[PDB]
Amino acid sequence: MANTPEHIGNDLKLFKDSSCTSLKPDVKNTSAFQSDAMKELATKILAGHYKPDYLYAEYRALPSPRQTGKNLRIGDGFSKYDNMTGVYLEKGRHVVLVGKTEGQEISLLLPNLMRKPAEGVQPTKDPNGWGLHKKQIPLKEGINIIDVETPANAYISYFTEDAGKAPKIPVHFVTGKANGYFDTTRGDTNKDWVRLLDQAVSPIMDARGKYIQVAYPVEFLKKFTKDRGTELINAYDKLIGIQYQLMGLDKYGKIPENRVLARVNFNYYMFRDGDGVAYLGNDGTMRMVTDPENVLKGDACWGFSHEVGHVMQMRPMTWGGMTEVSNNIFSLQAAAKTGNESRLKRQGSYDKARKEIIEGEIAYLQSKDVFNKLVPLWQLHLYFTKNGHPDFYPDVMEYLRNNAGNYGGNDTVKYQFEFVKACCDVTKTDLTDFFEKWGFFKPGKFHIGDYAQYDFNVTPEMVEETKKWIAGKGYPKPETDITELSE
Ligand SMILES: [Cl-]
Ligand SMILES: [Zn+2]
Repeated sequence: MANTPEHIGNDLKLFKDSSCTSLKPDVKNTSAFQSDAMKELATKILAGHYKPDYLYAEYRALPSPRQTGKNLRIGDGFSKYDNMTGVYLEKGRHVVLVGKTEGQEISLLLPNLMRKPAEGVQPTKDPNGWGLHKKQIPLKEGINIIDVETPANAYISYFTEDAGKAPKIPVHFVTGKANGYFDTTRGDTNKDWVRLLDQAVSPIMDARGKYIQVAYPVEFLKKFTKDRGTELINAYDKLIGIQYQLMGLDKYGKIPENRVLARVNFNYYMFRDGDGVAYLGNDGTMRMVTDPENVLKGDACWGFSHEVGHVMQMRPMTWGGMTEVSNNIFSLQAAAKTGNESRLKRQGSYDKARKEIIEGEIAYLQSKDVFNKLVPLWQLHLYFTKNGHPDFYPDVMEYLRNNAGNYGGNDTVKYQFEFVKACCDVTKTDLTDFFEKWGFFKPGKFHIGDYAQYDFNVTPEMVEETKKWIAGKGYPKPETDITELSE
């Protein structure tokens, strides 16, 4: 009764369709079955209480994270594990039945979320590194025999260009175990959450909200979240939603379908890579990020907002020198929306930046402090928020999505002037003086040290053409000196 493609293939003929969730009406017993896997399934069905949940599901294609990023001019650090199954695969040989693919590329992901450094290895210096290791198995239409060496939650990788059009692909983990998952968009409640954790067969529970996906250990979810899984997911959704709102993605119907992943790791306190945000699986860190109130406080809120803001910061607001500047517009907004302190206020940044840049008569580009560069960007928001344009950044980011050019490396300085034009046009305000005082219009050749090093050439013509363009609009000047705004 071995689970060979020939034994399994013969058995497939006994079920009503390729889902194998029901038997042909003349199949009364299991005497004709050739495979252990399909016989065991048919025995469940014949006994009248088969639960296909999770084990069998149909998977919808998502836009690739890189397409999503390109469309919005932002990063592609969205979840590769978005199509969670709620299926856990024990060590052994598994049978996975895939429906019609129409040649679509589709694979199975088995990440090692519980990977730890070897005994006596310093976690930060792990020779295996800090990345999320996984087995990736290409799937074909039909019978897939998959050898699992270490037990794993399963995730489907199914991404295309034109996701609304691609087929739904059925996948049946015949030999799997239903770990389940928590999904607030499905209507799951705290009752569901407690039951999920109590009956979990994996050390990892998968959960998602509107925008967040989390992959955290059951032990920490029970210890700290306990009861409040809905609140936890809502809190991460609030943090991400704050960025989408500031981006104007809600206003203009452009919230991406892709989730952002926050995961456990066993190497380091907190970091972000291409897979998303990672948090150390110890009591200290897990208390901060698996408790729904703690995740919205101070350092936890800032750290998450700061990192996600690297995915969400758009290229036209993130020219050279701006990598650690434009993402913190999100951090400041998230602090304002969660009742936390202003870090610009706490650092005395308005004063530090006015002294460094305005009094120092340097170019904005030459500023040596990423909080000082953040100051005018935040003053604009605080000003326009009070003076009749509450959708300031939402409209500016939409305008730049639609109108900004396409620049890389040393050419990215052109975005500085495009950003200035966008702010004027959106608000119908002549902001020449504000930007002049903050040194946006200083000509020269500037060498700027970000992660990359930039050589910007701001010519007198570039400055004059921007100023001419603004003057030509005939907008009113603000009544007050916006550079004087402080908290
Ligand atoms: Cl920071
Ligand atoms: Zn950063």
